Amino acid sequence: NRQIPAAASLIQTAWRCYAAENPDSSTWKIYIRISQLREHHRATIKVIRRMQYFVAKKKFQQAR
Amino acid sequence: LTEEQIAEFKEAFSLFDKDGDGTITTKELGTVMRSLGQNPTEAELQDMINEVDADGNGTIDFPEFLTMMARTDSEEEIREAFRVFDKDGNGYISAAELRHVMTNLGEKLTDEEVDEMIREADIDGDGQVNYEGFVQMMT
Ligand SMILES: [Ca+2]
Ligand SMILES: [Ca+2]
Ligand SMILES: [Ca+2]
Repeated sequence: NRQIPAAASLIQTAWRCYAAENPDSSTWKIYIRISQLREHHRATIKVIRRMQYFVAKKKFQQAR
Repeated sequence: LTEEQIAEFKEAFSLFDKDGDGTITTKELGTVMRSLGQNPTEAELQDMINEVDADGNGTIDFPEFLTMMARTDSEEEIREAFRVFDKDGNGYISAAELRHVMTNLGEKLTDEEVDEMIREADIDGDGQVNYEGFVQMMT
């Protein structure tokens, strides 16, 4: 049942995309290898998270 | 789209286009991701680009970047993903079952991420998440 991982990842990328809009969300704490997260980190993180959401969207569509 | 949003998206674009050549390649994308502590494979980077590369040239120019960053179904697909775990069709998923799936499957959210998710989603605090309400909240 490959729907289960693809379903989870769609929920998780969607939430991570939503939650990065909150600058003080604990979702920012996952980047353990960044000494000081500056604004340029957050801007790139938001871009990357949107791209991963779209990938997860496609992968879920393909599994359903 | 605001005039402020477009400039913010142009600024973000520049952080990826290390070239200055007007396009983001898979190599520049992996360069940025490794700078954040991630290690993506080449196939992962390709799938990222291909979801955004509307002209199929293999790179991302600024209008493509802006199109994706400005981007309808979606709500329904995220509902359909929750419905995968709504086996009895509750309309509801247990906070316990949600933490389990979120933490141990797919992308593996942290426990602190799941905390934030459940606090926002479980409006009445009974430990059962109305996920259609939560999908609304995210969109
Ligand atoms: Ca470039
Ligand atoms: Ca292109
Ligand atoms: Ca509830």
